[PDB]
Amino acid sequence: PLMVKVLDAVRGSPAINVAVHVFRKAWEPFASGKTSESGELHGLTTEEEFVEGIYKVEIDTKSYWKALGISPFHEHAEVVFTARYTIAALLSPYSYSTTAVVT
Amino acid sequence: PLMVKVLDAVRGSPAINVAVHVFRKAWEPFASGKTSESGELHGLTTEEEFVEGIYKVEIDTKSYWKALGISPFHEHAEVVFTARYTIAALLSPYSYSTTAVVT
Amino acid sequence: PLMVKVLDAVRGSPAINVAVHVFRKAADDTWEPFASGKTSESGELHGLTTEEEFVEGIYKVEIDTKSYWKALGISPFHEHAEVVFTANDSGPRRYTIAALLSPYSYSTTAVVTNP
Amino acid sequence: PLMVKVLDAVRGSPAINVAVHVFRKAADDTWEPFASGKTSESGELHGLTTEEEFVEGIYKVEIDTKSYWKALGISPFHEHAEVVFTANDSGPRRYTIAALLSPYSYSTTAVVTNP
Ligand SMILES: O=C(O)c1ccccc1Nc1ccccc1
Ligand SMILES: O=C(O)c1ccccc1Nc1ccccc1
Ligand SMILES: [Ca+2]
Ligand SMILES: [Ca+2]
Ligand SMILES: [Ca+2]
Ligand SMILES: [Ca+2]
Repeated sequence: PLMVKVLDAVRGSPAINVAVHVFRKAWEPFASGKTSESGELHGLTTEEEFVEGIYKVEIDTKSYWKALGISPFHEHAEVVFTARYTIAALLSPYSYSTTAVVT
Repeated sequence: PLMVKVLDAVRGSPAINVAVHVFRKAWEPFASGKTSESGELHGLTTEEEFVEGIYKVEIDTKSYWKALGISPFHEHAEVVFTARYTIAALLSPYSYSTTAVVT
Repeated sequence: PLMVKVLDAVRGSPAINVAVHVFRKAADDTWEPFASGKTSESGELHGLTTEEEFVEGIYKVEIDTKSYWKALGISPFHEHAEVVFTANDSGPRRYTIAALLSPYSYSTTAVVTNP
Repeated sequence: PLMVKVLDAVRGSPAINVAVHVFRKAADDTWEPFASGKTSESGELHGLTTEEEFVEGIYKVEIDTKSYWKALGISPFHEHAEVVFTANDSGPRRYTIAALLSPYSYSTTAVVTNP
């Protein structure tokens, strides 16, 4: 029901091994994981657990850029939303964009 | 070797049935098709045909928004690039962003 | 030292009268209110802070996208933006935070200048 | 009537001294040169055209991202942006075309005002 994908706009590649945390407004931690070699993170939650509510997806972009040797602006990339969801984040050192696609 | 994906940032959905044309700088038409129900367009070209060069991917966003009843700003969304490539476009009535991911 | 600019990708306009709240991370890792305001007719919010108030730390800029969309009769997926960054760590800088809004997406960038 | 603004998402700065070419679609469906210039220290390009020269039609704004990246020692995937739109069809408007640049991506939006 929820998938996160992270792309790197500087190197033109998936953003691999990026930590992603999901919170639900009571911020109860709700789910988390690290992106795969495809930049995707599957298996966050289950239908039973993902109820309507306000969620935040916080992507640890700072650790990502720091491991590449690039100084980043933001602490994170994110989307706070009211609730299949795909959340995608496109990363640059001084910018991000985040979208949701609900199918 | 080349895939195009188109997303709609207003309705939060894949952009379905969108015409996509690819050109190669001699603009020789090179490939084209329409996005599927997933917003994706597979099968554009072949390894043998997709040689290094300058390519333009032009997405007919105007026809897309007009069929939805929304007045759009642009004639198209696009990326002109020097050359697996995935080109993704995120559409709004007055904006687009386009990225490439090369894996 | 801190300017916020907000654009509307649905209407092709500045995002006018959008509420913007800035917070600073406190010692106890809570967010303490720092400064707030509304965008002007040009989409810009000037005068949030001063050089004397703008210390180093972790700042959060929250843009109230929900109210903006709702008031325009648009469905926001987006509750609010939360733009979070370390400021002034290596000395005073000027920051412009820009945000481009759509109902299911936003883009944000920073312009950092050394004054 | 036509302004272009360009930002750099790699460096967190305006994109300065970027070449911008504007073309207008001719009757034979070729692109005819219309106006061109370079961005300033603020990333802005003012003075492209005048109200008397800016007629209705299909315009293409090409931003030379390749040269900008190369000169900064960055690999551009991006050869150039091609931002294409119908202007002035229902009467004269003022347009701001903004572009946010990264090596493998760009975002663009329009601000349209009725003067
Ligand atoms: O959504 C995807 O599957 C995707 C695949 C390749 C490149 C970008 C992608 N997403 C997207 C593109 C532009 C802005 C924000 C997100
Ligand atoms: O339009 C501006 O004046 C502006 C100023 C500073 C930073 C970004 C800007 N616009 C913009 C923001 C995100 C995506 C595309 C365009
Ligand atoms: Ca409900
Ligand atoms: Ca070669
Ligand atoms: Ca310090
Ligand atoms: Ca007309």
